[PDB]
Amino acid sequence: QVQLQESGGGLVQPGGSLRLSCAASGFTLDDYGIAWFRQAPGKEREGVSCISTSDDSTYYADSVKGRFTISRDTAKNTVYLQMNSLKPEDTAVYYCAAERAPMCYSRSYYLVDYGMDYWGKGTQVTVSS
Amino acid sequence: VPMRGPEFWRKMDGDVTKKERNVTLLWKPLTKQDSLSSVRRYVVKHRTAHNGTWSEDVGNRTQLTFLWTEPAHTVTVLAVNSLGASLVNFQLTFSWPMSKVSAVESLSAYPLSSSCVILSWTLSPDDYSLLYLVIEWKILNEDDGMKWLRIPSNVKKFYIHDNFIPIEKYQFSLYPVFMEGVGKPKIINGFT
Ligand SMILES: *[C@@H]1O[C@H](CO)[C@@H](O)[C@H](O)[C@H]1NC(C)=O
Ligand SMILES: *[C@@H]1O[C@H](CO)[C@@H](O)[C@H](O)[C@H]1NC(C)=O
Repeated sequence: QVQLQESGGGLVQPGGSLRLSCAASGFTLDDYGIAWFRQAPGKEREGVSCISTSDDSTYYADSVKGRFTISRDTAKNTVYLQMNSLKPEDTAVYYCAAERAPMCYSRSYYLVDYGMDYWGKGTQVTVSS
Repeated sequence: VPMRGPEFWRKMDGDVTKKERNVTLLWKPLTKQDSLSSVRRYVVKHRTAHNGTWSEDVGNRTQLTFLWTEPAHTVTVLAVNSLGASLVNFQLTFSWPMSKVSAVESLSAYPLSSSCVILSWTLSPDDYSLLYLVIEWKILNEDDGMKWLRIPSNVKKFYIHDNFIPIEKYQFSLYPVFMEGVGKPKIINGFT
């Protein structure tokens, strides 16, 4: 049974940091790549960050570059999203999602909701004074 | 008149979380043997379902960058001289849904010598129509330095000749090119 599980969400003040975790089971990081998405109120699930299934290349949505960092622990089958200097506009449910390899391989790839094979249930991130 | 337009590939730039992308088409100059008479200009002809078709003259250049924003965007590169444009040309269609469609089942690369790598693969029993494949190769964990070659879909092996940097591991990305659009590649890393 394939399962992705997010954790680490919560309420933070603007400027603060949170670190999200995504534990995966039923598959390995060898066959699927795990990426992060977010869905703000009334919006669709938009790509936030991914890491290549071939090498350590990482890509980010323009609004979060430098502030956010994706990382993985292949031994634990877990991916992380470090989120720094959080802004109110970062408020959203954050999801981890898996896509059959290869994915996030170069600028010719598109991190898009319809390409994902499995999704986690999501974790709420609220950035408010 | 040029018999055939040049074979071509691409590189992209932009935020990978957004559909819009600056696409740079890439080709090599058509050799003396390739065209019989001198090619003077290249033309990039575009087609989308809602903008229709439009052509860009790029003169003697071997690349063209355009902003891709439409659900599907086909491009054709023509070779031109005083007698006319090449009648039969290669075409590439950019479609994000097609980029999620695979065709390469297994992929191997063997360093036969320091400048020659044999690529070998198997294809899945298709539904979309494969036109040909394109091999990309570059240094692992690097940004550019990409090289490419078009491979006929009728072969299951291909020899890549290159002045490889032996100390660097290379990343080989074999892309299937369907009629419907460029598909999902199969990627392997290996020394040369
Ligand atoms: C495309 O390139 C231009 C610069 O020529 C840049 O202003 C624009 O933001 C780029 N578009 C994307 C989607 O990267
Ligand atoms: C094509 O038309 C769409 C609207 O349907 C527009 O957004 C886009 O900018 C047009 N592209 C070009 C190259 O004019």
